[PDB]
Amino acid sequence: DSVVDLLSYNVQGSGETTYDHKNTFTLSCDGSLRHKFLDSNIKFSHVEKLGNNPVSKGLLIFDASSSWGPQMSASVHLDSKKKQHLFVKEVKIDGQFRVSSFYAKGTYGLSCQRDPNTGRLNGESNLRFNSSYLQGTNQITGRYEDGTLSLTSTSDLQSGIIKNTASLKYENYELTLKSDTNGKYKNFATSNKMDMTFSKQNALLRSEYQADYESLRFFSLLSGSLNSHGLELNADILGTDKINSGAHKATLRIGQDGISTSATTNLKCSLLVLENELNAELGLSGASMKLTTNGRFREHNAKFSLDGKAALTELSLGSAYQAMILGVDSKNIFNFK
Repeated sequence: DSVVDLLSYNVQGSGETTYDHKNTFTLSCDGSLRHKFLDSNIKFSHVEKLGNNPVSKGLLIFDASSSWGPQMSASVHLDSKKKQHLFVKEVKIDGQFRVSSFYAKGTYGLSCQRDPNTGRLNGESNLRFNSSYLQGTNQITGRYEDGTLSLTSTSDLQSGIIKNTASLKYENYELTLKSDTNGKYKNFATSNKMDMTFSKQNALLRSEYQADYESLRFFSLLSGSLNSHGLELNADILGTDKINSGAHKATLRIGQDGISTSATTNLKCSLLVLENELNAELGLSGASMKLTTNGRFREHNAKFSLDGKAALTELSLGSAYQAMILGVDSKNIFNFK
């Protein structure tokens, strides 16, 4: 208490906390701060029925008011009760925020219904957010039924410029996930759809995606299946445009019989075409390698390929190439064992 305003204020708060031996509990926390630039109102009530009827009530009362524009407030309403034997819970949370003109509001709503006799639960979630330059909203539905879960997610991002949806299912001790995301920005028609699967031993990988930018339709395919007996993976990716087309495929098998790799790259550019084939098998009969490459431009042809076998009994590598480039006869052979 002083003649000067800024030197005068109020600061106080009661943090009451008491448990009733009756198996009932109550928590009270009051916050009130009085100052010449800001005015804070804080009050939170928390009470728990620790005897019978396991009810839980939680309420927050908060309001702070700066005397120089900014105004803030948030409310929390926690409601959980055992309706006879149906456990009913509902939560309402809302945080509201402005400064002078900037806006920021996020409202959330959660609903949960459970039947423990049947081991079944119904979870429903609502999310919405708004601001001066940002819009956010998402919904989640969770269905659990006595060991069986069915969860689904739908997300809208910045007014839906990007759309994402995730589907998950876990039944019979085997997991399956599906996940999709798609772009709606500028010239990008990007769309990725991802699914994952799981068995007692096997996990399966399928991944698709298309970029589809301007005139370029680029595609990537990945297929990965695994087991106790090594991996089998194929990566297949295509980049095709108005004229040019990047086409390469790679196949890799990890088997107890040995390793078989097959990476192939074919490129065509108007009057130029390129073809590339490597073929290596790392088996038990000596490593086998086979190569092929014939780059074709206009009429001119270059024809190359190489055979190769490396066995303990014998090593065989025979190289050959021929071409008529600029009409110049050209041929080389290298055979040696």
